[PDB]
Amino acid sequence: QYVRIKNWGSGEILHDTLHHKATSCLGSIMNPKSLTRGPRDKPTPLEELLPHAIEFINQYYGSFKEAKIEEHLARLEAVTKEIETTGTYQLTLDELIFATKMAWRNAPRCIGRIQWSNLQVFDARNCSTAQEMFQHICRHILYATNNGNIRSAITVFPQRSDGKHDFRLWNSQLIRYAGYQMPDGTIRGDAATLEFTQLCIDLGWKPRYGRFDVLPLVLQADGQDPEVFEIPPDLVLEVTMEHPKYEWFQELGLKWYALPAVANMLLEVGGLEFPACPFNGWYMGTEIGVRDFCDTQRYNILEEVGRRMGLETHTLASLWKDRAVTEINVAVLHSFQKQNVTIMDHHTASESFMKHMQNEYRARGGCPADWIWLVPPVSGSITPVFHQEMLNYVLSPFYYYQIEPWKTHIWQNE
Amino acid sequence: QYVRIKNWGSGEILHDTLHHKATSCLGSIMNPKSLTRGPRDKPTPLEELLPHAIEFINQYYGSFKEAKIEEHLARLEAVTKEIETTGTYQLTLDELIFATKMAWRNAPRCIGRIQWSNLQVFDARNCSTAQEMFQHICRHILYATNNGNIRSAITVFPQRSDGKHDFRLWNSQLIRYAGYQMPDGTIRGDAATLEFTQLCIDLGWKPRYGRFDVLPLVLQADGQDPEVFEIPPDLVLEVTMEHPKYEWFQELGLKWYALPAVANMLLEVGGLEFPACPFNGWYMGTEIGVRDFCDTQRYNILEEVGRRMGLETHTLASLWKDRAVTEINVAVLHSFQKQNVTIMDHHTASESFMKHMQNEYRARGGCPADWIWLVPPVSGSITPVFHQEMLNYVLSPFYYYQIEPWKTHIWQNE
Ligand code: HEM
Ligand code: HEM
Ligand SMILES: CN(C)CCCOc1cc(=O)sc2ccccc12
Ligand SMILES: CN(C)CCCOc1cc(=O)sc2ccccc12
Ligand SMILES: C[C@H](O)[C@H](O)C1=Nc2c(nc(N)[nH]c2=O)NC1
Ligand SMILES: C[C@H](O)[C@H](O)C1=Nc2c(nc(N)[nH]c2=O)NC1
Repeated sequence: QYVRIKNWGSGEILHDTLHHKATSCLGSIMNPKSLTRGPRDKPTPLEELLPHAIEFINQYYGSFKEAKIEEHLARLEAVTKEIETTGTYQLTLDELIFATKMAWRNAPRCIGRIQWSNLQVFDARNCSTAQEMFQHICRHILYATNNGNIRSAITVFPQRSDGKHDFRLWNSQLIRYAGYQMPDGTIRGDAATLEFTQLCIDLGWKPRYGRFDVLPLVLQADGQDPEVFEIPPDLVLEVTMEHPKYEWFQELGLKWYALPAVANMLLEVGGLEFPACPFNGWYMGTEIGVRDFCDTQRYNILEEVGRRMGLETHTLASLWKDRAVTEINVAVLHSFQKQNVTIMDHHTASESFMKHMQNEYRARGGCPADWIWLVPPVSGSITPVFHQEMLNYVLSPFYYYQIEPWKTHIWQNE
Repeated sequence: QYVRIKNWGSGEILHDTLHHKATSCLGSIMNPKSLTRGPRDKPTPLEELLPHAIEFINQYYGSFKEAKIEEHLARLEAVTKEIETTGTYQLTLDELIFATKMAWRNAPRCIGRIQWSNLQVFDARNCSTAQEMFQHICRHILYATNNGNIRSAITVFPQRSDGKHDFRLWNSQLIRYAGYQMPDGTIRGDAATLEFTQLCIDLGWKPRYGRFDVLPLVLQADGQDPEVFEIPPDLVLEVTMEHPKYEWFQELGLKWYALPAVANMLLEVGGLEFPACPFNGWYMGTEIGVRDFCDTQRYNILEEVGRRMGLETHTLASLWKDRAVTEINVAVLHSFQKQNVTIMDHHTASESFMKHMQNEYRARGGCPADWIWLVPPVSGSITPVFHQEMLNYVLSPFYYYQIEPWKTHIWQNE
């Protein structure tokens, strides 16, 4: 009865009663059950599956500028059969591509989507070993990175069966610095990854107690316990934070992984659901800039970039934070362009995302947009995606959230 | 079937089909019917009214740190009677206060609410003439302004009857510069008020064709045609825009009314609904700063504050707009503090709004917050009201939107 709500930054939580007295949405919540897809303990009710699959295959053969009628029907029967006999079914890799592409084309909270059109699909379906996974990942990371010239790709591990033979990597994202909470009340690297770093420690991985130490991809292949693997340094291409003016910057000791790749997130297509399918794209300055660097609950410089900025660090009204940040954002962006790593300032992004929509509507007359997310964390009213009214909605295929593996995991370790 | 959506800034509109294919919110829309209260042609179905009123009166006698049981019951019967006999009813002014206070306390999109506790109620109920209204307004404006030291207040005009004896002022807000769209494809003052300025012209008011000319409060008292009245200059206290450094600023020729007072907006309490009740509060820098000044669809300096800022006005990625704005915001704020007019930089606001909630939950365990609105148009992720999860909802009493009078108005002019 009491809709729980939490203030991220502070980690505070309160239960809302009063909403009951409503005259008769929870749009500002982060992980609504309305956007996930948890575990299972048995396959997928044919009645449910079968009609979905028909839908998909139908969507698929829809694309073509020229129709493959026969193949369409044919494929249709082909599947039903396949399904009726076994229940489950496999998509022709070609399908899986169009899947991932659309599932992205149908991401509600991603300004990126303007080039959903071209992504790299890594058919790791045949995968079968934890260590087999790992390798498959590095192939990705390495392909993705491309020595700074980032290329976005996704590697589809094997789908779901009984839901007890799940394939899952327990990581927020491919590369992400640890976050040891040091003795002296301090806290290193990244507090965000605070609970998880503990995990990797609890499963081996030795605490280099740094503050810019990359975390171990912890994977599980069929439903058995997960295993720790250290990402091969050679693969993690970073960028150092230096200002095109404030020389005192480098002294900050700031750098950041040049590759944003989400690990934990379920892909769902034709009634089929894949519990592991890391995908990457390149950064937008502000996440690095204002989010991990500035956000109070993350790295959190600002105050310092403020003091050494000379600014009125103690007269809030001064707009010093407004000053500081803007410089920090120019640094990050700067560094990147310099050390030759791909990136994109928000403005240019928003300008393009809009172009996407005009295309998307004139195209299929829709575009699942989540304003609360598609708006640059700073400079909102200046980026066009603010004066844009948008309604969002889950479609298909679609990338979903998932429950923290460690929460719902039958530890086969007996 | 086609949810229409418009991009403000550009004035573009598109109909969303695709949402139908939804797996099964419109939170980013501006004026949902879910937040209004249009016309009527007959009173209010006793069955509807009577139970509401009971609710209210009950809420009322609830407040007290010490209960007025007898008076409570008494008042209750008193009303029912009053209602059963006539249907309608009047709230003891004292009630109307607690009304307005709560109706505010229950504003979903206002960071202000942290001091809902003290507002000024102007009982203009007895009003009866257009000209009678006018005077009543100036009393407000004048009280509100207070020679810069702004004080927030509201003046409750007479309630609703048959819904054909509506009391309404056709104004976005008390003071607001005109917006003539000059011959030479130009556009002066404020394009926002473009359709309305035409109106006042169509009803008399002479076009001083300026670009900082205050508009005429156009009012209607009982349901008859509306009449034009020029706000007495002496009452409109403005502020000139000057930078605490960029001397070349004053050359911009920028100033802005120091008093934000919303005209058109219905107050609803105990089943009773008042179609006219202007209320004011003091500015938050960013609306003036980034919204009316910078917003592409408004005044729109930025580019110039950019060029004369020296900045890379042509290399979007430069973050020049990010630079420009921040200065503009310091100016506005600056001027104000200088010319001694009340104002408040967003940061300090957000810091307080949060304090409100912690209070509001610990108080009545709720707080109708609309994240999409309660977030400063610039510097979002830096203000705490971003990492705050919030669900919003219409309660009571409550200030509602209303249909543009000129749309639904039986022009008694025969
Ligand atoms: C054109 C390159 C891309 C850019 C610049 C980009 C940018 C972004 C940004 C800025 C966010 C929100 C950041 C956050 O708050 O975590 C986001 C979210 C997201 N993007 Fe992208 N993206 C790109 C490509 C892609 C691709 C190719 C996919 C799918 C294979 C994708 C899927 C997603 C998803 C699912 C989210 C939501 C993540 C979450 O809920 O945590 N993006 N993207
Ligand atoms: C502490 C002084 C106040 C401050 C600083 C303040 C500030 C604000 C701000 C920044 C907004 C959003 C601006 C926009 O986008 O138009 C807003 C909206 C609003 N405020 Fe306040 N406010 C104050 C007092 C009040 C009071 C006393 C009332 C009720 C008598 C009130 C009622 C509203 C309403 C109804 C809205 C929504 C307006 C709309 O939907 O256009 N505010 N306020
Ligand atoms: C997922 N999030 C909770 C954490 C990583 C930040 O995510 C991203 C930040 C960017 O700037 S670009 C991008 C592209 C594709 C996937 C993710 C991102
Ligand atoms: C209503 N809006 C469409 C137009 C006026 C802007 O509204 C306000 C801007 C501020 O900074 S403060 C404030 C206080 C009380 C009412 C309104 C405001
Ligand atoms: C609590 C609040 O909903 C949350 O902090 C939000 N996070 C994000 C957001 N938008 C983006 N793009 N990324 C976020 O992390 N909007 C709101
Ligand atoms: C289109 C978009 O919903 C609209 O421009 C928004 N306006 C506003 C907003 N928030 C505030 N405070 N004021 C606005 O005018 N959020 C979103």
